[PDB]
Amino acid sequence: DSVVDLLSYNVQGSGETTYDHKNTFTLSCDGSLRHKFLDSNIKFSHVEKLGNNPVSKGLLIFDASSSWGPQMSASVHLDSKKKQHLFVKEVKIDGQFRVSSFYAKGTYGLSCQRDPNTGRLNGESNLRFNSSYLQGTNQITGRYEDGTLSLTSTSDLQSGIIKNTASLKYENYELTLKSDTNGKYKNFATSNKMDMTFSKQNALLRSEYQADYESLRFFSLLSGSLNSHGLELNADILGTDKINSGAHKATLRIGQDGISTSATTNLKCSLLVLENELNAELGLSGASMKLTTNGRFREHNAKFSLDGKAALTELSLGSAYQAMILGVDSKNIFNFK
Repeated sequence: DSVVDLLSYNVQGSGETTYDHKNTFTLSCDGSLRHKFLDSNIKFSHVEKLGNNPVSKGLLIFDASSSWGPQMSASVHLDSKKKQHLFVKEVKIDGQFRVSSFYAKGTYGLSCQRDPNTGRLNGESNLRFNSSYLQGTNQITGRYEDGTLSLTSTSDLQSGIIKNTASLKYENYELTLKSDTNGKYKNFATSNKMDMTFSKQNALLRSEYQADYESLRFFSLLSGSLNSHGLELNADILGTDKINSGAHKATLRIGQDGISTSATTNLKCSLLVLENELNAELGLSGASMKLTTNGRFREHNAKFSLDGKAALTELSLGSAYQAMILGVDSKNIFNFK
């Protein structure tokens, strides 16, 4: 208490906390701060029925008011009760925020219904957010039924410029996930759809995606299946445009019989075409390698390929190439064992 305003204020708060031996509990926390630039109102009530009827009530009362524009407030309403034997819970949370003109509001709503006799639960979630330059909203539905879960997610991002949806299912001790995301920005028609699967031993990988930018339709395919007996993976990716087309495929098998790799790259550019084939098998009969490459431009042809076998009994590598480039006869052979 002083003649000067800024030197005068109020600061106080009661943090009451008491448990009733009756198996009932109550928590009270009051916050009130009085100052010449800001005015804070804080009050939170928390009470728990620790005897019978396991009810839980939680309420927050908060309001702070700066005397120089900014105004803030948030409310929390926690409601959980055992309706006879149906456990009913509902939560309402809302945080509201402005400064002078900037806006920021996020409202959330959660609903949960459970039947423990049947081991079944119904979870429903609502999310919405708004601001001066940002819009956010998402919904989640969770269905659990006595060991069986069915969860689904739908997300809208910045007014839906990007759309994402995730589907998950876990039944019979085997997991399956599906996940999709798609772009709606500028010239990008990007769309990725991802699914994952799981068995007692096997996990399966399928991944698709298309970029589809301007005139370029680029595609990537990945297929990965695994087991106790090594991996089998194929990566297949295509980049095709108005004229040019990047086409390469790679196949890799990890088997107890040995390793078989097959990476192939074919490129065509108007009057130029390129073809590339490597073929290596790392088996038990000596490593086998086979190569092929014939780059074709206009009429001119270059024809190359190489055979190769490396066995303990014998090593065989025979190289050959021929071409008529600029009409110049050209041929080389290298055979040696």
